[PDB]
Amino acid sequence: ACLEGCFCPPGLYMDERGDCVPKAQCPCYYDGEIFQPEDIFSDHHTMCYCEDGFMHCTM
Amino acid sequence: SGKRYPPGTSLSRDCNTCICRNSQWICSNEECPGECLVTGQSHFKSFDNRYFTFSGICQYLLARDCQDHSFSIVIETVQCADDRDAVCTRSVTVRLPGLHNSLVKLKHGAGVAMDGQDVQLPLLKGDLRIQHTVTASVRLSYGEDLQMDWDGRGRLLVKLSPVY
Amino acid sequence: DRDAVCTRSVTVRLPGLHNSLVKLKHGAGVAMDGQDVQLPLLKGDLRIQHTVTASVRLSYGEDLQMDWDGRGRLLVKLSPVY
Amino acid sequence: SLSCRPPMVKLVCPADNLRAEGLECTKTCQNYDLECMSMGCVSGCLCPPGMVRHENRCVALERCPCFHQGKEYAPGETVKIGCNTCVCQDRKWNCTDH
Amino acid sequence: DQRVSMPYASKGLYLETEAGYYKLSGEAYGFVARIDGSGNFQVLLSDRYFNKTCGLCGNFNIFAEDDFMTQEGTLTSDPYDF
Ligand SMILES: *[C@@H]1O[C@H](CO)[C@@H](O)[C@H](O)[C@H]1NC(C)=O
Ligand SMILES: *[C@@H]1O[C@H](CO)[C@@H](O)[C@H](O)[C@H]1NC(C)=O
Ligand SMILES: [Ca+2]
Repeated sequence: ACLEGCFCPPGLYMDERGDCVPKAQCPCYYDGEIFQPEDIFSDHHTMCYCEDGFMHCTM
Repeated sequence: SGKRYPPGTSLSRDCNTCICRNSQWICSNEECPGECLVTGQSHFKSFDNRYFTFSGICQYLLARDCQDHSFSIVIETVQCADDRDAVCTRSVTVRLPGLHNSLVKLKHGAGVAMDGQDVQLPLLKGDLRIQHTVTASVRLSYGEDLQMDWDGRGRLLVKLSPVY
Repeated sequence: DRDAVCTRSVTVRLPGLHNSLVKLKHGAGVAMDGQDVQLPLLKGDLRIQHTVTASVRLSYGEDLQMDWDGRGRLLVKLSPVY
Repeated sequence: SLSCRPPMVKLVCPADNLRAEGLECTKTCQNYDLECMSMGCVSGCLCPPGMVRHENRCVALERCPCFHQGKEYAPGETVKIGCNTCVCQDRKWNCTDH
Repeated sequence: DQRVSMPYASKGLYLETEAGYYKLSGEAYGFVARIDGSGNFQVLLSDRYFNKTCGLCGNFNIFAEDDFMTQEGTLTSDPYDF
């Protein structure tokens, strides 16, 4: 619904530490694991990175 | 170490003490705890103060009690950058057969997950305590003969007392 | 006063999953079977997550909701199947 | 689908036992003495309890070789490290104390 | 960091100008680079590096479809993340 509470402006998104930040340093939550805004990351076969909040995986 | 001390003094290493008598330090040989250290990309330190490097990508066994089976630790390495010579630690898995045969897991953040369930810290069960240290790093403490450190960005440690 | 009797905690019980026992504590905290838990908690059916980051919300299936029992403002949503 | 080969039999995760150590904990000759993690099994086909995998071949007996310098050694074969001989009786190398 | 003049010939790399356009020859090491007036890099490279030199100009093999093999080694369909 259209709820009531404490938000921050649309350019800013909420971070875990109470502050809210733009989507540049908004971490990724792949498989529960909290990855930093720039984390290149790969097993042998898969290839994944965190750009701006989303986790871009490939194969 | 290139400096003079009078006789009768007692300087102490971290391990034990030594006293000067007739230009000859007398020293005890009582054991003192070890520290296996993972850090950086792939840089290990053994308990016996050996240093080396092994950039493999699998689930490797870091440590284990091997005459009885009080515990077992399992590192999990992954490539960690564009280069091939960059293999950092993502997670570590601890296993305590003394309590439920449970399975603790230290995740890539400061997070912990017992048996799939995420957990708020502290976690006083009977033996093992898990709590933050600076509020930016987890610390497991099973009994009085085992410690750990944060495996978020890959700086695992251990403290094994001389009973092992 | 004696005419002041507030709610401290509420205990939920789901026989459909393990015969577990959820507990909403006097903060915004939750405790499944003695174990404190970080939110969210996607198990199969029940989801527990914050709402404004100051209030918990249980959601078992599509026929049950809850609300925060920190300072005592419990709610429920029961769909007409009950 | 693929009906797996005769020498091994398919497994199924039971819904009751959390200890569904099936396909994920595939015991080869390296990781037999080693203890493995497992969440649940998979829809794979695993060797019987009395044998293990060995380079795309489920070697039956527990006679599989004893590695050193990443090279095969059949049981009974010896190696000379220093002034000592050392033989693999069962699966671990058996050296001399000279 | 020290700006040098031109031509220049140190360490077996003759840094000349040919046809009004700048050249960097490395025949001992097996390459000839150059740039034009507008700015158009070019790299002539020997057959000694066949199915080798992997980089932003791809491997020197016969095929033309497999020559996005990343620094890990991964045939990627995208010409951009490569
Ligand atoms: C070697 O083999 C013998 C066989 O009886 C065994 O008793 C012994 O423990 C083994 N270890 C060594 C290296 O002696
Ligand atoms: C390139 O290298 C691969 C691997 O060594 C080899 O199989 C292949 O024959 C070489 N040349 C071609 C034609 O791809
Ligand atoms: Ca090509």
